[PDB]
Amino acid sequence: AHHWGYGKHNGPEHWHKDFPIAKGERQSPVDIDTHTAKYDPSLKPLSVSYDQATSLRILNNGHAFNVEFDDSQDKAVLKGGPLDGTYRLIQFHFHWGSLDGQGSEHTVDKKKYAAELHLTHWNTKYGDYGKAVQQPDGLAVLGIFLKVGSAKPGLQKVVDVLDSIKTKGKSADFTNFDPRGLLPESLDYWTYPGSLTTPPLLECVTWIVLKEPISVSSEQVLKFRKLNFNGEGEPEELMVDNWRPAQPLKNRQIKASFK
Ligand SMILES: NS(=O)(=O)c1nc2ccccc2s1
Ligand SMILES: NS(=O)(=O)c1nc2ccccc2s1
Ligand SMILES: [Zn+2]
Repeated sequence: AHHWGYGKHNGPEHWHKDFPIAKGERQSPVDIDTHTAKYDPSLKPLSVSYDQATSLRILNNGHAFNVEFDDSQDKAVLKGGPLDGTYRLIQFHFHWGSLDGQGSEHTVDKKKYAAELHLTHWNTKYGDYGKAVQQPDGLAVLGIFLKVGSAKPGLQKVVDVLDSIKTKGKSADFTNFDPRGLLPESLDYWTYPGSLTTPPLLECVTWIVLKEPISVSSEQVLKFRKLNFNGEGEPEELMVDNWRPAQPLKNRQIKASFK
């Protein structure tokens, strides 16, 4: 069974042994070289339609925590931008560091942010998520950088429930959470074709990475770092540095929605 992680013996540099696509042609994350990314006037504004989002549950899955949504019909969806069709929000999660100077998966001119939020959506033309991940245009992940400064008010409900899901396999009710409270002001973005950043590392993602980071407080991110990778009663391994480093860009272009 799966025994990959972010530890000293099963981290990203080992993943290729069980998931050979780890060395593939469209792996994520990547460094976004802002001077090489080209403005594409053909890109549209993103349409983030989360007014009818139905959050359900929050789960510590042993590598991050997922806030899960009802994706049994079109409620919270992502459209426009580089996308054709409609992508349904299934979950969001974060990647973060042991200290503020690392944690993001994507980097910007080699800068690492303290954390990165991933809002994961699947293309409804494929009927279910499991079918969508088998397709090159199956998923759209909206990535948002976190820097440490002022608190993010809309994040606080998330951080206050974390004490109740400290260890792997724990979950809690998490209804009526509004993910619009996690967005920055601007929806300017970069986009490129990539992959899932944890196993199975499938090359099924259109990445949309917002240029504007959100600000969270030191106290908020410190609470992320109190989570555990381990299960209940097991030796404590703090859930920190659950990020994959930048992968080779290979034959890919990163496009900018903005001049
Ligand atoms: N999936 S993996 O990163 O290749 C992996 N690494 C390790 C290390 C020790 C025991 C089992 C596994 S499975
Ligand atoms: N970190 S991510 O690319 O957004 C992502 N990776 C995976 C892997 C397995 C299942 C869901 C997701 S969502
Ligand atoms: Zn992620």
